[PDB]
Amino acid sequence: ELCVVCGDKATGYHYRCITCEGCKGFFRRTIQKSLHPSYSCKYEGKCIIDKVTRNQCQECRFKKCIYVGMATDLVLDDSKRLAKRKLIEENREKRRREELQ
Amino acid sequence: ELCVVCGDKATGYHYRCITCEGCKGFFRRTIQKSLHPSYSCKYEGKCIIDKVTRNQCQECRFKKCIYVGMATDLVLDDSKRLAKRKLIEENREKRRREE
DNA sequence: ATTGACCTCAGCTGAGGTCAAT
DNA sequence: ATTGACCTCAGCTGAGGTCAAT
Ligand SMILES: [Zn+2]
Ligand SMILES: [Zn+2]
Ligand SMILES: [Zn+2]
Ligand SMILES: [Zn+2]
Repeated sequence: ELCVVCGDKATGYHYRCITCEGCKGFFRRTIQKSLHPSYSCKYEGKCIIDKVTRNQCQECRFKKCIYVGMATDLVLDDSKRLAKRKLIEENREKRRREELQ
Repeated sequence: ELCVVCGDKATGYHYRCITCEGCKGFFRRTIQKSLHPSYSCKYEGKCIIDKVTRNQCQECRFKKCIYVGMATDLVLDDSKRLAKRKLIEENREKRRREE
C-alpha cells in the first residue's frame, strides 16, 4: 500500500520491502554504483524522509532504506548483472535462430 | 511443512492451503467432477484423516479439506478449463514447427 | 475408477534497464 | 548526474494433466 521508506504509493516488494518505484530505483542505483559511502547529511543524520523530502538528503534516505530492511544482497553485482544481460541476449538469440530451422 | 488435511509432507500452497499432492489432487478431482455430494461416511462423520487413513473415508477427507479452508473457486470450471487447454495447444504447435 | 508423484505451462513477481525531466 | 514512471523478461508459483499402480 504505502512505501515503508517515504510513504507514497508502493508498487509491491522490492529488495524485501514494500516500496515506491522511487525508493526502489534509489536503493538499486546506490548499491549498483556504490554511492552510499559518499553520501553525507548536511545536518543531524535524522532528516525526515517522506515523499516530499526524500530528495532532500541522500544519506538519510539510504539509511532509512537499510533500517526498514532492504536487502543489499538482492542487488546483482556487475558480473551477474552482465550475465543476465547476456542470458537475455542468448535467449533472444536461441529464440531468434531456433525459429528458422 | 506439513499438510493441514492429513499431516504428511506438504508441497506448498494449493487452493489457498498448505497441502500434499494427494490432498491437492483429491480436492481437485472432487471439484472438477463434482463428486462430493456422492461421498458417504460409513461411520460417524468423524473419521481420523492422517496420512495412513486418508483413503479410508472420502467424505471425511473432503470435509476436512473444506474445514481447513481449501478454495473451491480456485478450481477451474469446464468453461475456462478447456479454454486453458485450447490456449496451450496453439502454443505447442507454433513452437513445434520451429525448429 | 481412483490415487498421488511427477510433469507442463500461463501469468506473476520482482529483478534490471530506459530516458524525459530535473 | 540523478530521479522515477514505465518498460522487458527469467523464473517462480500454483493451476491442470499424465499414468503406473491399485
Ligand atoms: Zn518511497
Ligand atoms: Zn540528513
Ligand atoms: Zn494431505
Ligand atoms: Zn468418515
